[PDB]
Amino acid sequence: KNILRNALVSHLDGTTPVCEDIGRSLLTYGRRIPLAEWESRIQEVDAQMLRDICSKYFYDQCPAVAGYGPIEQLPDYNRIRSGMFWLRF
Amino acid sequence: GREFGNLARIRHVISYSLSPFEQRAFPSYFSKGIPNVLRRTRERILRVAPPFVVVYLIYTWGNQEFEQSKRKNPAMYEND
Ligand SMILES: CCCCCCCCCCCCCCCCCC(=O)OC[C@H](COP(=O)(O)OCCN)OC(=O)CCCCCCCCCCCCCCCCC
Repeated sequence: KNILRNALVSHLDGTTPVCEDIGRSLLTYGRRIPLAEWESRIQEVDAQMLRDICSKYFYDQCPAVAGYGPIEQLPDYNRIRSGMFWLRF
Repeated sequence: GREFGNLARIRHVISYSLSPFEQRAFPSYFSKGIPNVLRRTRERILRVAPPFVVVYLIYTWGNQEFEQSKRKNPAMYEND
């Protein structure tokens, strides 16, 4: 949470990234989300909902893998898919 | 000494694969399994089958030759 707060406020520095954030916010959300609302949504995050959302999006999901280079020892899809869950939960 | 990472030198080769949860385990099993099996058996039947055919002929001939070897010769007990 502290790293995310630092990332958001330090990214919103200078006229160019602020204008960039305004353009993306009006195109995507339809409104400019202020930093106080971002801080509220950050401080409502705790450990339980983080592991709930991570289990919703990471656990037992089929990934997309893209490799380039000497990638022979890069494991194939069964090993990565089996590494996407634990037998001990 | 011989593991993944140092097996072969491969350049410019792209592989595409999908998840087993994304695709069927039996994609057109019968409709493409039957012609593939027919193609394999017609490419190998002339090399495989005729030795076993002549084994069957030799087996039947040997069994029937043993059976008529145990048969009584009618030429004996004809003089008296
Ligand atoms: C001249 C070939 C003419 C073929 C005409 C058929 C059509 C061909 C064109 C259309 C394609 C059809 C499908 C093709 C499938 C694969 C190709 C194929 O079958 O080729 C013919 C095959 C290989 O030919 P090749 O090895 O060059 O012949 C040398 C023969 N010694 O050769 C064969 O399959 C022939 C196998 C003959 C085996 C005879 C064995 C006799 C002796 C058996 C003894 C067993 C033990 C006996 C007891 C011993 C103790 C007492």
